[PDB]
Parts: sequence; C-alpha cells; structure tokens
Amino acid sequence: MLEKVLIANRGEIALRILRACKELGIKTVAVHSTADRELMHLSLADESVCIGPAPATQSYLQIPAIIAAAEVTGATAIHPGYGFLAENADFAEQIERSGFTFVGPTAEVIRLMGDKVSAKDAMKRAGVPTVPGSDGPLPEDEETALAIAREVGYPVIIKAAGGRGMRVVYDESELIKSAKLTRTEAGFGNPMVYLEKFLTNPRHVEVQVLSDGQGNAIHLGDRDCSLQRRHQKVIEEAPAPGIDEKARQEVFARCVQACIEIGYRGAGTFEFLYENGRFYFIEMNTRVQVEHPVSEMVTGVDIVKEMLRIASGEKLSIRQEDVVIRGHALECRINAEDPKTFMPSPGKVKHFHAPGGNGVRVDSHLYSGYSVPPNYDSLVGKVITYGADRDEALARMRNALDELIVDGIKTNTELHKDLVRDAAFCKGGVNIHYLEKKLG
Repeated sequence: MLEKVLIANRGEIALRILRACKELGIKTVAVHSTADRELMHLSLADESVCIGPAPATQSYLQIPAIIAAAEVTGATAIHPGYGFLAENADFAEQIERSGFTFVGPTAEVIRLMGDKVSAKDAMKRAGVPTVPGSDGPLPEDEETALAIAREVGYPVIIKAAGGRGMRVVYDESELIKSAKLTRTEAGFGNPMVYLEKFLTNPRHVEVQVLSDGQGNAIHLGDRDCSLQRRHQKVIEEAPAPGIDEKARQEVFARCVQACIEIGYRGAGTFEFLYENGRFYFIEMNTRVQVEHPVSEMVTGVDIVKEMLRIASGEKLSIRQEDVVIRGHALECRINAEDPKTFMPSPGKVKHFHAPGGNGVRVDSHLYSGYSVPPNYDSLVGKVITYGADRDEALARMRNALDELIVDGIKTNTELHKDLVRDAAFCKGGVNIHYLEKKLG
C-alpha cells in the first residue's frame, strides 16, 4: 500500500482524499496557501506545508512548490483531486520523471484525451461517435453537402468558424441556399462553415470507469448532470433515469474497451450528450469528478479508495459482475454564492449544521467559525442522498436541505429547495437547457 500521499488540492476534495487515505492506513501530507490556513483537513493531516500566497497561480498551480513539498516530506504519491493540476500533463510528467507515483493516468494519456482531435479518434476506434456533423468543414460542392446532411439527419445547424452567425436548416431543400448565406456572413472574416446535428432533448449523461493499467477496467454505471448553469453542474444523479437499456449496455462496453485501448489507469469519466436513445461523446475527464459520490452510493464502491489501490500497484479487486446498480442517489452542490444573482459570498460561517439520518451523506469542509476565502471557487459542501428509488432520494433531499444551516454567508440552498420541489425535475429527464430557461 502507498506509504505517503501528498494531497495536491484544497477544500472538500482534499478532505475526501484524506479520509480515503486514513481508511487505507496511508500517511498524508496536506499543502495549502496562506489564505487556506483554516481548512478543516489540515489539522487532520499527518503533515501540512504552506506552499505559497493566496493566488492559485502562486501556490496550488506551482509545480516546483508541490514537488519540493513532496521531496521534503518523503511522499511517495501525489493525488491531484479535481481541477488545479489534475489534468496538467506537464505535472504528471514531472512526477513520472522524479520517480513519484501519480494517483491518476500517465501524462501521455492525459494529452491524448485533452486534445479534441486525438480524443475523438480514440473513441472512434472504440466504436463511439461524436455529435454527428460535417467532419470538419462543410464543402461547397452541393451533392457532397446534401449527402452529409442526410446522414446527419434534419434539422441541422450551420455554424461559422467563430451562438453567432448561426442558422437552422429544417429541410434539405433549403440547405445549399442557407450554407451559402452563412459563408457570406463572414466577413468574423473567415468564410468557413460546418454542420452539426440539432439535438431536441440533449441530456448530459456520463459513464464512470476504473481501470488498473494492467488490462482490467470496469464501469460504475452512469450519472445525469443535466441541471447546469453556464455549464456549471448544480445537481447530479445516478443512475441516469429513463435511458434505453440496450444503448446503455453498449456504451458501457465501449467505454471499458476504450480504457484498455488507450492504456487508461485510475478513475475517469466519459461525458456524453444523450439524445433520445443515442450517446454522443463530448470528452473524457482523466481524473476523479466532483459528483463521484452518487455513483459510490448506488454501487457500494469507494472510488477514491480504488484509485489509491490502483496507484499502489494492485489490480482490481472488483469484477464487472460484482457491480450492481441498486437504488438512486442525488447530490446538491452547496455553493457560497447568492441563490439568485450567483455572486460569490466569501465570509465567516457563524454556524454550520449538517443534515443527518438514513440515506443522508455530507461531504463538506465547512465548520462553525470557518471563513470562506474570496480567492477560490464557491463549492463549500455536497449533500448526497440515497434511496430505494428516485422519489425516495428526492424526499430525503427535501429533508436534508430543511436541516442545512450555513449562517453568515449566502448560499444556493434556496435554489436547491426549489429544484427538488420543481414539477418538471421531479418527473425527471429535463435536458441541458432546462435550468437557464427556467431562471431566465
């Protein structure tokens, strides 16, 4: 088992990793900025190093600082969490070159899946397509343009190389004339246009995987993260409800195959747009995600603990047949921001009370007397509920939100209270446009 892990992150995810480490008997090193001296996980850590001043560019993103801290402390592995350096290939690469273990995949794989073109090609080999369109620019030759559009299937969208100069074509009789016109409207200066399928009910559905880098990979089911504001996730659930079971099993199998083909090691997520029966690939997150807990609840697998086991050189443990999705889970991201204007709300928490009881889990670094600093993102806690079915998860989230007190700062709790009583959301299957249209 890994001797000593340096937690190259902050906030709730730092505490999450720390907990996984203690369960496995792994010694911990926390790193923090001067603005983060009050972080809950610091005094639970075996060692703590102040690596720089408040700004993330001068502390948490400083590769030399993190590596110096690892060397001073004798850390044998680094867990980057999510954000910061987690998908920075230069960092993984330095860790490799220095002889440390990275709790995550290789730099090479991070680069592969961090570039749109090479990521697309890797998924194509595994049998998974992207959102249908012209690949890439739509030609001026009429019959080639019409042939591409027909395969894509109407309606189609015609986009400029630059939500601007954008045009929907409903029927193929109007295609040439409309493409023609979208090119003329540039001079943006560039007269390149491409074609993209119009999706009517696009849902964000993503597949969780674990892969040991020794030829084994499994899925831990999927999640729906369609409630988004400015592409920031708000509520997540697992499994994604109302998904065509055949299409799901096919995409699970293809995701597992992809892992094996690209040589993936660690926890990762394949993000898709799901459109009435079909999965279209968007990107792979080559790291753990914020919303991992909902998959933990419905599978009974501890994702962070498995990452650590894999990083220490073990094969999975879990066969696919041992993975059964049971019940339903929900997560609400509690952000220190205005619930209506979404302005961050740094400040002192005079009183923090967490929800409790059956099927209620809380992942948060909040405590009474803690000051949320202005410098970093707004995520302060995650309330996660688990039930026998979606309705029970929702009911438990209603109870949980009623008990949550974060006094002294503004949070998005009221928005959550509205969402778990919202008719469309309670019926289920809302798409990625829902929250922004409803908010205005």
